[PDB]
Amino acid sequence: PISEEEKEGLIEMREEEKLARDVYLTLYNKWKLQIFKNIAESEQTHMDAVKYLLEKYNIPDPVKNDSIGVFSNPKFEELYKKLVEKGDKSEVDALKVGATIEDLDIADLEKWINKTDNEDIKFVYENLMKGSRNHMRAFVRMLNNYGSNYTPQYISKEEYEEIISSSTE
Amino acid sequence: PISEEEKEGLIEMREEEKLARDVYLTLYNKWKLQIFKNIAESEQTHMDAVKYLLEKYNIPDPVKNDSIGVFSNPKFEELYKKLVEKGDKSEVDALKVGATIEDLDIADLEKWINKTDNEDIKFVYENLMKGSRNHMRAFVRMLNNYGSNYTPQYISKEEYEEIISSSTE
Ligand SMILES: [Mn+2]
Ligand SMILES: [Mn+2]
Ligand SMILES: [Mn+2]
Ligand SMILES: [Mn+2]
Repeated sequence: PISEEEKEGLIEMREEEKLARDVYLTLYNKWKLQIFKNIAESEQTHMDAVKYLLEKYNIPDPVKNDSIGVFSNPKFEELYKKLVEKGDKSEVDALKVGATIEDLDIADLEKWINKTDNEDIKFVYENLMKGSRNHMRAFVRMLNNYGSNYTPQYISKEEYEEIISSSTE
Repeated sequence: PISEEEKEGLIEMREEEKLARDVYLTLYNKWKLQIFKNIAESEQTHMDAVKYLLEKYNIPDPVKNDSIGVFSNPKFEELYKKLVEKGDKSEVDALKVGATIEDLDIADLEKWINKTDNEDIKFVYENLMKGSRNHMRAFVRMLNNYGSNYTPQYISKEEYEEIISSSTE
């Protein structure tokens, strides 16, 4: 059976995937870099994956309004606003924000992964995490094309180096 | 030729139609009342009409990001946020917000209409205004079905009474 702590996790990650989807849709509409469109689609997939677990356990969905920018947990509302403002400044700032979101997601997925023994919850979280590593590699390579790079904020320097020095999974 | 004042008008109204489109899309996603979907479509039409004038005179479009909730003029950013927060409380509050937006739009269209002699600008503004009267009648009738009604905020009491006591145009 699912624990209250495990429920709290799925609730947070349901909106964390939405944060990434929403920022990326917003930055695509701004800068029309295909990367944002492509990855926003992948985030929609991830949102769906978490929703399927929510439904499986009949947990109330925090997403009561699918509209871009709308969140139940204000942690994500504040992150949405701060990150779109940053990302509006330049193509490089928007790509840095992509890398930032993925950085936070990988750190948060690690957090929740380490609090559960449920194999169906782990498979989804591991798959989400593999996705976020792929996204991080894609955003950084793009920052490289602009003559830029990324400094990690949430995961360790060492984890960041392992991600970017390997090819996409 | 177009005046700087006339340009300022089209710039404001381009984002004012977006405000209505965006709040209505957001409230539809919340409450799934068809009225919001239907009228949001009409606002997309109105947005397009203003854009066609912007392009005709090669005025820079204030809409640099079509994403819901994004505005160049912060008057509309603040209105977007305040109105979605209000509209999230209940179906009746959301319908009151529809009526409010239309109220403001009719008042603002009257303002700009009275500052121009350009027939192509007037035709569009008159057509927009006829649209907003239709929308206001639809939102109020819906509030009536909920046992509610609307108090005008921007247009006069007398103008509000003329609108709602006539049938849709
Ligand atoms: Mn994801
Ligand atoms: Mn991602
Ligand atoms: Mn309109
Ligand atoms: Mn309207």
